[PDB]
Amino acid sequence: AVPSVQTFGKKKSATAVAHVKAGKGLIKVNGSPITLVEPEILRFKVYEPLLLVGLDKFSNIDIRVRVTGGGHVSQVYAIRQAIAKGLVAYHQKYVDEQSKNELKKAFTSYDRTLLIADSRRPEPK
Amino acid sequence: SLVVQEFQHILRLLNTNVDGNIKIVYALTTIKGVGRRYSNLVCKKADVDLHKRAGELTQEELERIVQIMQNPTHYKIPAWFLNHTLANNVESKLRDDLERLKKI
Amino acid sequence: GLAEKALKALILQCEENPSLKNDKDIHIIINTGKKMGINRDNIPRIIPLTKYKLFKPRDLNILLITKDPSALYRETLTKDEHTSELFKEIISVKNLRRRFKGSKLTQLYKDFDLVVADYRVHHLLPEVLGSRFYHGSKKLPYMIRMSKEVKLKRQQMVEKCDPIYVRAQLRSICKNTSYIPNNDNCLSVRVGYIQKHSIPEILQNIQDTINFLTDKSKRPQGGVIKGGIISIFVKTSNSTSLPIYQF
Amino acid sequence: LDYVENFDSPMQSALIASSLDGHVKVFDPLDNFQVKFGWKFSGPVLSCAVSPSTAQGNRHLVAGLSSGLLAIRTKKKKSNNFQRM
Amino acid sequence: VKQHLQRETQLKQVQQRMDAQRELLKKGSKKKIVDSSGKISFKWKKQRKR
Amino acid sequence: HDFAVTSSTRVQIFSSRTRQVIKTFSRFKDVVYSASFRSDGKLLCAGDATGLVSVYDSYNPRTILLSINASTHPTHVTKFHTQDNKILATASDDRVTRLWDI
Amino acid sequence: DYYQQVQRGKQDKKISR
Amino acid sequence: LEDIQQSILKFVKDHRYPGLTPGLAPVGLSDEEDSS
Amino acid sequence: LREKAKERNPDEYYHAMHSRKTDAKGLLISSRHGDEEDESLSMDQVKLLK
RNA sequence: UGACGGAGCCAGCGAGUCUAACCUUGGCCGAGAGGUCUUGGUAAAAACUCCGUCGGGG
Repeated sequence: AVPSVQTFGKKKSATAVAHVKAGKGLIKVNGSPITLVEPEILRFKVYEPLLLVGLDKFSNIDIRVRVTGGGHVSQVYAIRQAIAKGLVAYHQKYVDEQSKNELKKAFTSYDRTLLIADSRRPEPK
Repeated sequence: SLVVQEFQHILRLLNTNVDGNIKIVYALTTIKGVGRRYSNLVCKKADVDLHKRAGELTQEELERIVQIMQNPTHYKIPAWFLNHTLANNVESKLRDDLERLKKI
Repeated sequence: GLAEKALKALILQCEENPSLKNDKDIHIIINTGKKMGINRDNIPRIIPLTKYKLFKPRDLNILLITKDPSALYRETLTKDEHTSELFKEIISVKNLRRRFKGSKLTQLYKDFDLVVADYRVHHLLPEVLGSRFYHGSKKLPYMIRMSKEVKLKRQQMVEKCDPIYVRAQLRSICKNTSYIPNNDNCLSVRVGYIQKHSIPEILQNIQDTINFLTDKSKRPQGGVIKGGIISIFVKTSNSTSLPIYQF
Repeated sequence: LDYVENFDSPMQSALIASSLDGHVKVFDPLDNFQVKFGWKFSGPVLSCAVSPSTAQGNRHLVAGLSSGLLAIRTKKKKSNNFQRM
Repeated sequence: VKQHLQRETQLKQVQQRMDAQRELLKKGSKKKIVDSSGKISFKWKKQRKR
Repeated sequence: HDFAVTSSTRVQIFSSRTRQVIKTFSRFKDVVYSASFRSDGKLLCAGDATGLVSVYDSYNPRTILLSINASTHPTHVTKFHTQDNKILATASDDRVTRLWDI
Repeated sequence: DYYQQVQRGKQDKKISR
Repeated sequence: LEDIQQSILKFVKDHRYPGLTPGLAPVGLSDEEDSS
Repeated sequence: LREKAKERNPDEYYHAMHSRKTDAKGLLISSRHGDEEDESLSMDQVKLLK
């Protein structure tokens, strides 16, 4: 078999499915490498978890994300949510609990919205 | 200790005055009517630099360009380079017809 | 004698009537004996004229519709000194669709004079072109082979272009005229402008066209008249019929 | 007038000048500013410039002439089973 | 007779390609060589089968 | 790897790799006199003859970054400093040389 | 005096039918 | 029979678009070369 | 069908979920083969069939 | 508070054998009704990102 884990990410009407499995350290998004994200200013908005926790933890696994729906900004936000959740779920199942918990501390102390979405539901007064 | 060169203001061409401190193609577009690609083709038919301002381009090539732009059929130029009664009747008719309906 | 007298009469009456003065072209309506078989596509087959040219690429406004990438096509055709003065506009099909609609489409119909399409998008053309361009056979789009290449089965085709070839194609397609295959015995062919030439040129054109149409060889493009030609009428767009060669 | 220093050369410092005759002449400040070379461009030569000291590519010498003429003169510049075996 | 010959030739070539694909199934250490004309062939490692 | 050359109403950035004109500054209304790069690479200044200098970045003719109106006489020479890099110095036919701080 | 003639011929054909 | 015995004893088209063979223009050398 | 889709109750567990598979877009998938076994051959029966 | 020309890239509702003009030039067939051919003119994803160009109205 091969270790693998699937996770999801959502802004408004965008869906991001990420499969993280063991391998050689390569990230792809929607059939393209991660270094071709098209809004082109928000590429670092996609790079956020990679540089927050470093490049070794990514250097030993393969990530494959595919996104549909939404628009430009919502698709960038769905990508980064799926990547972060997939990383921490892999580190829990196939790597150890301490590394998982320290990743959650890093991700949360930067930006909680890498992990848990905030669905902007109305509020009637 | 002297150096020496090789100027004129707004010039007139076919009842139209054209300035000097802009490039030749925009000069020929300020000529009334003709287009940018036509000006490009006239300039590169005259075989000149396209960046020169109209203060340059001395009178012999100037008259050459005027001759080409005035006689295009001698220079193989392609043809894509050239450039109440019933209201009163219906008012009266519809008025008096619907007036008759209004009376009846 | 009868044909020449008919041309004099139509030219005079064309000068007389106002709408006759507004339409400026000449067609001949030929009626054959038997019916043609080929169901009417919109691929204008052109007929070779051997004596007098009719129009020039130096006279007609030209649009060229290429394939999707369009980059090497437009840069080569605009750059390489044989076609820079030729095409009024180069456009792609995705650009045409994403650019023109409705009133803009009729603006194109009233603006351009002759459109030529890449033969592998000629079939896909009519929806994007509109219901206006396909009215009769005035502004019917032609096909031109872009690259002088051939495609074999299970074989990749190389993309290319050459301006000498496309220029020779356009010069032929302007030197001679065209027709359209039908199913009735009554077909048309536009022959000549009312002023760009005279009566001997027109009569010679008539003879060369009827000869090529009754010719048995070149049957992919010339052998299409079935049976003896019954009669040949002449008209403009707003005149009546004038008869020639009743039997 | 132009001056270049500590570059890939048998001559450490090159002081070059340009003098309205085509003549561009190159001196060195170590042998008391004697001429070491000189080119001739036809028209009256106005400006000259040699490429800077850290060029590390093909070096250039540019002379601009009152006839409207730029003159550029440039010094130019198997398998893994088998390898493991 | 000419048609007979053409049909038999086409069947011989079909059976040759089929037998090549059958040989790629048994055992051994195949090496997938590409002829620089662009056509695939296979070459087995020099080892005595038993 | 690049060198600017002045002309009449024209500055041209040429390249050392292929010796072809890479860029053109031609937004001048009169005869431009001096086109000198900064000592840091990024920003070049061009003194015109109407009387103003125009300082904007190389590799971007679109963005006039700053326009210093000097004396109404033509400014011939416009230099940047060598040690410091925020002080420009320009002369003119006004027979004065002014040190601007950009 | 030929265009009117052929127009009259067409009209006589139709009214004769 | 000679050709058949030998065998025994041993233009423009497109395969996917049909209309090219009617719709092509008969290119001519005169208006290919000459300058009008 | 829309009222069923409303009242689905997303905790239902039938045992056939270990044999059926659902397309990632959302529709069902179905073997055009009828059986449960004829999805793809094995090497021995490929050898026989060749 | 831009316009022009290429390139790139992103949605959600929508699904009844039902979805769609007009007049006109003439030819041929038909006893008609009409059929068919022909000709001409009038009506119904964007913003976004990148690169190149430009610099007061009939």
